[PDB]
Amino acid sequence: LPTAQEVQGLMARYIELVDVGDIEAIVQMYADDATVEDPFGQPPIHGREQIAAFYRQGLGGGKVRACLTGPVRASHNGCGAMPFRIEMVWNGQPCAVDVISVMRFDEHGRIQTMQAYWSEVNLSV
Repeated sequence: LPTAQEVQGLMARYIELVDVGDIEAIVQMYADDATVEDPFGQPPIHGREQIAAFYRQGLGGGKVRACLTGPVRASHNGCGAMPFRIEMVWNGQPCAVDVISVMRFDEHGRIQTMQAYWSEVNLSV
């Protein structure tokens, strides 16, 4: 498993990749048995193609930005949690969403699960 420090590095890297819209690099961070729940509360999606499709739909326009808004919290069992903000578009207007992502990494350093906590209470203009 990634150490606590390695989890911090991986999760920060994920945000960097989201910020530049590197779909294949994001997908390559995930395990082949990975799931994504985003927003948490919705059914998980499964596997690399579904995850690729999800990021294409979210980031495809190219004008999404993302940045950490606090330190990555990391455990000793390959998990971590991070606060960040996504900047995007709502029908021609700049909007932002505050998110916390919780990730578990597997013994090969790939993301096994991602859960993104947010709802409309975290969306702003």
